[PDB]
Amino acid sequence: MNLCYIDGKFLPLEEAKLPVTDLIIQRGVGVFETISTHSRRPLMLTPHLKRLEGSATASSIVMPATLDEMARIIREGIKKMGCETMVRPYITGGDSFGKDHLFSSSRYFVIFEEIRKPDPILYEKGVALHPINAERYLPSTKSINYMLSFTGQRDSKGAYEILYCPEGEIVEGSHSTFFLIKNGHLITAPTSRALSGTTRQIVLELARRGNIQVEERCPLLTELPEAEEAFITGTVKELLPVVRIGDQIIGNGVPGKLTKHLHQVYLSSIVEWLE
Amino acid sequence: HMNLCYIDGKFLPLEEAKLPVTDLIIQRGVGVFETISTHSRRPLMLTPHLKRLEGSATASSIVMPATLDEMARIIREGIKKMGCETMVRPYITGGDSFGKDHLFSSSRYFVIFEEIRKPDPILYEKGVALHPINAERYLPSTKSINYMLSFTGQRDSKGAYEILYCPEGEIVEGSHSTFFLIKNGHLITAPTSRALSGTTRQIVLELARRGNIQVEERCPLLTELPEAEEAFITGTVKELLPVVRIGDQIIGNGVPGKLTKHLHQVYLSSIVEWLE
Ligand SMILES: Cc1ncc(COP(=O)(O)O)c(C/N=C(\CON)C(=O)O)c1O
Ligand SMILES: Cc1ncc(COP(=O)(O)O)c(C/N=C2\CONC2=O)c1O
Repeated sequence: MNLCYIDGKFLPLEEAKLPVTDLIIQRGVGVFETISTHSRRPLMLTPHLKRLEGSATASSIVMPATLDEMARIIREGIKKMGCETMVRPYITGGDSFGKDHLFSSSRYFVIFEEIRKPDPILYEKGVALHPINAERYLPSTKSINYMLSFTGQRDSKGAYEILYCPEGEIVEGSHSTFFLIKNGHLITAPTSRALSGTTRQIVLELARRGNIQVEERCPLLTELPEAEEAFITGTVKELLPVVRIGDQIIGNGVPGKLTKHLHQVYLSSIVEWLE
Repeated sequence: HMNLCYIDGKFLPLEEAKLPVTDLIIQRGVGVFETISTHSRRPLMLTPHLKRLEGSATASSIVMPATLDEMARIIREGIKKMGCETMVRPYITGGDSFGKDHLFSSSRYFVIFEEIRKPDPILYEKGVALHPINAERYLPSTKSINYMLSFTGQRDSKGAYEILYCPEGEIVEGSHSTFFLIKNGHLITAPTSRALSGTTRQIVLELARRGNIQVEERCPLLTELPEAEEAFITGTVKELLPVVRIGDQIIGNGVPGKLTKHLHQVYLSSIVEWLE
């Protein structure tokens, strides 16, 4: 059964509640991370928790607990779940922004859910993305503000996910890092424009090991017709092939050989980063 | 009076009201709201505010969890319970799931009632400074709960009262306000293609029409600010607040101007026509 750690107790997820005074509710002041398990071990736990601290600090939120304590809560909740888990620690703004311009009464909670991997068919067929002329502001901060990721699916024609394409420059997915494959090179946006993905970080290491050239630049919507493949990355989704962006088919519209090869190396290699 | 929250059919002490962490308002920032203020304990622009709330929900693919008539009912009852000048914020949440039909169909709602906090009289006397940034609100006619930039951005805002969205040097609006420039005795303000359709903004344009004051609905430019005479920002609670500095640029003589003070007096003399 799904759990939420809040106020020192693991609760059934559906019972845990947050006071409406909290500025996460009133004004969207919050940061979080998504951490997944393989063989019940958290992947990239320390990178995730360092990114959580980075997000909080960037947002003038004083940490309401140490990373060691969050690591403690996360391992214990995984053990309590007894299954592969997706774990989201949340840090809230809390009730006030002080005269010192800090949130010094932050609340925290951690959600534990049984992991929901995309359907095997999606890895076989690949997915479609809906491009929109928008961008994440302060992109290295993972805030709770995902509202664009949903509201944009009104005219998204059943797309799996939105793709942020400000001024025709591809930056990242609403929930993912985006990679294009052109003449057997990886192209992906620099961390000035996109979240510093944990999955993104592993894929660049796998590219270094495999002698695959990476260009850290925004791929362009106008380069898509010359691309062979595309995929998106995230801790739960792993590497998910992209076969269509808007009305533009990628390559011959099925997952490509380099995507499938990187996904196999990913699954073989990730033991190195289990904690 | 003590502050209240209407949630799950009951008026509660504000400090006791709690929302389930399953709600995507918490998890994913999926929410919309309005701020409604009172003058003489009557709500100002209640119907426009509630129509804008519904507009925000619908634009965000959120199915309204109550009728506007029901929300109006809850708001009037809470104001009566408060007995004092009140700021009222009805919130519509995404609720627990985004369905396969791409709608939030289990929305929650709640309404916060607080004693009004007007900006300090000194601010109206001296005016305030704004911090310009090269950013924009997306889907600008939707009033979401996402004001996180408005806070986090005050690390680099040098004590500015409020951030000013100035994408590519075009002034659109404040993080919490409509922005007005005054040049040659007429008003300049960004069109509602770019800025929230402010209720205060709407009253000020009607006051301008009544007074024969020209309004240009275009984005004022950072580069025009040296030639400007005055500037002010508008909002439900702040009314008209003079702006004497944007970034390092002084506006006019650096004190509140004659036309700003005139519109504020006509605003307060006229306000009763839009009470409900
Ligand atoms: C805006 C954004 N860009 C990239 C990633 C990928 O970062 P990574 O997970 O560190 O590789 C995510 C999270 N992906 C998620 C979680 O979404 N909150 C996934 O679980 O697939 C994201 O929200
Ligand atoms: C982004 C933004 N634009 C414009 C406005 C003004 O809209 P109005 O209040 O005229 O409908 C506000 C709210 N500003 C507020 C909230 O209520 N009191 C204020 O000063 C706002 O947050």
